[PDB]
Amino acid sequence: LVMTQTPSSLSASLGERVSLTCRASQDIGNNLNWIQQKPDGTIKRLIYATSSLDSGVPKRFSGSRSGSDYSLTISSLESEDFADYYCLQHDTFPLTFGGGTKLEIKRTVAAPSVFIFPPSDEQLKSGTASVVCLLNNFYPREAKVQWKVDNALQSGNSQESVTEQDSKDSTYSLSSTLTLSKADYEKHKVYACEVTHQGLSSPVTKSFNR
Amino acid sequence: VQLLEQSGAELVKPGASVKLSCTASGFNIEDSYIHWVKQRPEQGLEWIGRIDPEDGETKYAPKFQGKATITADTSSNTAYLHLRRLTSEDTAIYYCGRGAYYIKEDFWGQGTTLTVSSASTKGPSVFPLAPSSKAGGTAALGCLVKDYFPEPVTVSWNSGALTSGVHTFPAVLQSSGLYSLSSVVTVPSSSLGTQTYICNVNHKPSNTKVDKKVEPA
Amino acid sequence: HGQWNKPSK
Repeated sequence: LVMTQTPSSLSASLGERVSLTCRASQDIGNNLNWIQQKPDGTIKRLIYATSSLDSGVPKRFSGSRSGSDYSLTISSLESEDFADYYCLQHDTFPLTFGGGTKLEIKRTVAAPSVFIFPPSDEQLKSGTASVVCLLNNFYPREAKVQWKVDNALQSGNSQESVTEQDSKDSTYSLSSTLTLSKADYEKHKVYACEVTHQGLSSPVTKSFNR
Repeated sequence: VQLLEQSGAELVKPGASVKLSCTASGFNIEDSYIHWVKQRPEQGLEWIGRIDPEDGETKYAPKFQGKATITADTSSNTAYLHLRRLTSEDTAIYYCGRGAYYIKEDFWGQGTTLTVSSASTKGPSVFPLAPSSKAGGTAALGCLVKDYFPEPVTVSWNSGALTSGVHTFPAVLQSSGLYSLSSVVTVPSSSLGTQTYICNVNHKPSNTKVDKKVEPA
Repeated sequence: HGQWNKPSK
């Protein structure tokens, strides 16, 4: 028995209506639930027994069969709906989940707020220095953060991390951490972070001098 | 008042065995079917098996039947998932879901992250990310949670009182093969000199808890 | 009729 969930990925605007389908390979009847996994990992079943909504789950969530195709539908998409959805069949053993659907939210372009953090003294004494550059609340995901020590372009000495879409404003946040030895950090003076995003007319540069 | 609380995240050596737990609270565990679901990093959910604590009768998925052994203790009101001969393919988060009589009363547990490695646990070093920022009355601050292993780490602020604007980034893997992440948060600069901002890091695998105060200058 | 839930109890 193979539940074929489609689509794998889906990017939709707010207010829009989406439907996720799961093709039951051997007929499972009315035994098919729909669960939702929020970015933080938490799991909550939305639909049970094919169409019956669980307690508290909003009116915009519906379930319905149509042959060997079971589907979950959201009448109007909201920011808080950003999550991963899986269809579960509990008719025959082993119980099966669909491959899941990653639901992303189309949003309007938003420029990032940029912040720069110098290394803490508590870490300097440890022998290393981590300079952090924060790009808060922007959209779309793409961004080009560049590090410049004394106007010297950096490379191979920094790594980035990006959060998933925010449950409220559907934006992204990204940190670029430039790591150095207490040595190097003490040699130079000009520390600059240079952000380049779709939502900026000119690349922004936030900096601090040691 | 009724919920399923799972054991803490932990690291285990290969070839070994572990015994995950799931304690029911606010109801007798035998009044339901207890399922166990596995999820490998960046992967989909998988059903492992289910138990009827009433008599301990268990049903399993084919692939897990030679490794998993689910059990329960009516008195302790707990259901356990026991994995033998652990390997890298067993690193994943395990969830316990309730299968109550009144179908409307079903809910899941937070999950239990299990990392199977040859290495050892290492708590993190928490350095503060001082404010000193300017953006229209809004100032960013945070905590750099460096060099720890394995996953995961959980960062909260002011013991849970600060939530608005909190952005905890996903852990990045380093050259040392150790993880590192940072948690930030924006607050109005006007409240910098009066409110006390503390981040609370927690690394279950190594039983460490750190509370670092982030100060303005 | 399910398989996820407990029929008895």
